[PDB]
Amino acid sequence: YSGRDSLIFLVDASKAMFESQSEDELTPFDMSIQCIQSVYISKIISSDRDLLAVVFYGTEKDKNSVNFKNIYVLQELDNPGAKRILELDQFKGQQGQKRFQDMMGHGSDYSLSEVLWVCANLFSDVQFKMSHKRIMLFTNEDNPHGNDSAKASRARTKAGDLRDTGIFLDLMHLKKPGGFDISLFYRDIISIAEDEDLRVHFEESSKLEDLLRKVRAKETRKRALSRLKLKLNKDIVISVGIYNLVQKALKPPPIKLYRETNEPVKTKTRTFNTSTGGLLLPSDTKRSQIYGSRQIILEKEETEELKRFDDPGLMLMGFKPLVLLKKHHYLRPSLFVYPEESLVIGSSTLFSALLIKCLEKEVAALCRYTPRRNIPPYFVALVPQEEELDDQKIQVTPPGFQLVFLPFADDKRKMPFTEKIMATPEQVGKMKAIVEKLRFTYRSDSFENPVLQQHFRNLEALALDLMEPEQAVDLTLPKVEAMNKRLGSLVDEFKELVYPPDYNPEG
Amino acid sequence: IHWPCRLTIGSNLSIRIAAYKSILQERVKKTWTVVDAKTLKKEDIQKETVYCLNDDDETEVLKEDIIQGFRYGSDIVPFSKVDEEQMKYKSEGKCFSVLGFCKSSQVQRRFFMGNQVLKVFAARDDEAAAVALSSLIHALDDLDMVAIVRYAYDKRANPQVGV
Amino acid sequence: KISNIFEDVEFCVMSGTDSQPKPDLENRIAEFGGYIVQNPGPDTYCVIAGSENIRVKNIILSNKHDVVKPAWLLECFKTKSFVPWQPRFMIHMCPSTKEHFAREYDCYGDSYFIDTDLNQLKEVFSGIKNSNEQTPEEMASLIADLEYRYSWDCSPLSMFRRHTVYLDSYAVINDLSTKNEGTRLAIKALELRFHGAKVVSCLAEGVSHVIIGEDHSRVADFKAFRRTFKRKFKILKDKCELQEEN
DNA sequence: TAATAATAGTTTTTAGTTTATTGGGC
DNA sequence: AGCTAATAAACTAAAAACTATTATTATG
Repeated sequence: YSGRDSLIFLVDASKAMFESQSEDELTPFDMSIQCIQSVYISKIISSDRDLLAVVFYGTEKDKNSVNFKNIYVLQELDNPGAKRILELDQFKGQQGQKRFQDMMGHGSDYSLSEVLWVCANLFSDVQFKMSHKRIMLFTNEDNPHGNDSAKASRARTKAGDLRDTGIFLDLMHLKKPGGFDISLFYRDIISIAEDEDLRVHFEESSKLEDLLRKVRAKETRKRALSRLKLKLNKDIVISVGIYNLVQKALKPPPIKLYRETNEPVKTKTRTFNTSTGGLLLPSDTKRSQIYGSRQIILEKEETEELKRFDDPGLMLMGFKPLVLLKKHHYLRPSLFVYPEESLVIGSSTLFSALLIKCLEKEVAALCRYTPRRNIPPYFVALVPQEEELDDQKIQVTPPGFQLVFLPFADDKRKMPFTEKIMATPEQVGKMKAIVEKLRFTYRSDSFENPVLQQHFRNLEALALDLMEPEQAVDLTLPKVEAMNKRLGSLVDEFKELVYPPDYNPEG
Repeated sequence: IHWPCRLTIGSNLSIRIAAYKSILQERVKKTWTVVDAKTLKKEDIQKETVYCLNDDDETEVLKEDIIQGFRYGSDIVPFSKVDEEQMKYKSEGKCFSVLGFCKSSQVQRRFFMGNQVLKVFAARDDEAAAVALSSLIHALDDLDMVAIVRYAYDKRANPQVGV
Repeated sequence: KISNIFEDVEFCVMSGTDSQPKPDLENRIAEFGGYIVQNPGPDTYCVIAGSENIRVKNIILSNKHDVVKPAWLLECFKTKSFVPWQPRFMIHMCPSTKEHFAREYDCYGDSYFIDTDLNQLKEVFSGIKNSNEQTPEEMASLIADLEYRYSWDCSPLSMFRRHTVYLDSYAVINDLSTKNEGTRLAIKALELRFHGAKVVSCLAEGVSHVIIGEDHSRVADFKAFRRTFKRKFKILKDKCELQEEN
């Protein structure tokens, strides 16, 4: 865990945010609010347990507790909800903006120091462990608070103060026809870990394209599967963390709730004497398995100890070259092992030495693995995956041992096999050409389950109670027309090459 | 048992195929039956589940009187089953198609999902399909490519992808 | 409470999102004692639908309940009593309700035992889309049947659109692909559109009406064509052109 | 006279049960 | 022209991890 995330959005309640160079372009307030909607939807599906708030500045009215003028808070730091989405969308649009300007003011003098006070106080309100005091704001101009030198000085003083307090903030470039005026008033006063300010950005060219994009995932935090241990012989033991860099996600379980109250009704379940109508007890339980006629009775710890073979841990078997593993031999999704000094101190040194040595030897680690108590231990192989970096020196692959599992004899399922049949080499060349026609470079993040996407689409659609639900796009459908036009007549050429001209492959 | 299907390529190629689960995880097929502690019978043993009111009450809620729902951020959306079943993703029945081709080294063993290994041949009594698959095997071996394929067990299963 | 009739009957108040929001409408329903249920049950008589929702779309799909617009319930509350279920708040309904409406009403809002008025007839007519795909001769025949059968021969306007008159509108005969200007043919062509008495501009054996147009020089052509038929052309003695059918 | 040390309180996977499930049959 | 079996999916309980706190003893 080690902290949580929270963002607060700041919108200039002025008239510059309520115009457009051309009607094809929305107002700054318009694309800001729609990007806010997209961000909130993403947070709900991704990390709904975070904190989000909305505050406005420059408006005529105000709502902050300290009651600084022009400082109207809209929403406080809370887990996002569809109600907030509705509150935002009631003013999102070419007329909802007018509704907002009617029921709410816009355009007045203020001090950025005041909004910084308000946001700092809002930070003070939250109490859970917190890690990312990210602040987001939206405008296309900087100099209005540089107009008053005293206002500029106090604003930059408070900005330095909040930077000292660990607060991090980010601004979106908005389309100002005369240029946002980078480097004039903000990047010297705002918090940046890097400098790319080169163009005063007459347009809104910054990272809205990423933010408006909707993501659909869960992004489970880095949680150690176990600090399980490797028993070398009987006493040489090291502490290593267990991880799964891939973990099959699935649709969240439903919650059974009422009809007219919609309340999730608790469901107590028990067992009673059917022959009597009385009541039975968990102690009054006996499991049976009848093979033919004889009935055999087993109990709780009776069924437990049959699963008992050894203590949960890793028991080294030996070493074998990596090549001696058949690729088609697969059991289930692989695991990953990372060292740790939390329990066994110096175990990281041993892990590094083993990784380097076995990488030199090109050998695999054979070991007996017991996940937890009362489980049959299974043999596994630890292939050393070296940490690989990129042009950005980011870990495209972390260091450690990828944990692949070794199937047993029962796993092997033989099938009715046939003889070996060969093919003419010219047909093989035709296949090579046809493959080259439709070849491409695979990338892992280029594909996704459309079924869960459609599930989400429906979920937020009924949440947003529109006329129609959003339609997900299947990225797993082949481009049949594109592939066919890309191949040409080679398809039918090989069809007559191999398949009989009179007999189609269809029966 | 085989999986009698037809691998589809584009809109003009189809090969009758039979898939065998070459690797299957061992698992007992004999469940444990709770019988009485005195009569050693399951006849006097069966569950009693009660949907007693979660609120300040204890009234059981009937099966039809209770529906499902799903957590949505800070709230839970009421949900039926007819709604989802008429707005679920509709898979196109039992099918299996190829999607693309890439180098074998483009993928690693650490991205192998599922719990079974499928060894697939053509359907029985199609020797032309046998020659076609043999040519496919030879060409794939020579080029060292790997075929990206889309799987779908049937209408009621979840379509997915594979290599 | 206000009216016990609205009580004892379950109502699926699920879309009160109208100009009047949901909560105040539900409060008024409670004030009348109307039974409120969030999800549509078998005992629920009808489902309350205001604005449209995807849930409402599924309700349309679920042929189990009757979709009710807020107008009907608002009028019920104003009248303190149930408003008859004529289709103007209706979207989707049970097959039992389908038979009920087919009994108490026709295939439209017209009733079988309640005399029609301006409002219901106008609503029925405006509800149906434009359906002009038949031939103009079919129009003429059907309107003539309506006039003669129903003693409807009281139309103030009848020149040339509707039934049974003849009049030449072209100086050149048997060649109607060209129009002659600088004469009164254009005026007659204009008159042959609006008021109504079927247009005939071709010479055949099926004409028995003797009419002289606005041009007095066409009488020579009329007499030339008179010998071709058995009919004899007679000198002509509202129509505002001084024509006689005899 | 008063600080520290095993402890349960949440998720979170995960590993058995349950079910409605197309094919042949003749 | 009548007949039904593996089965992934769903549904459970169950077990661990990972925080978050505290009944205890020196000790005056």
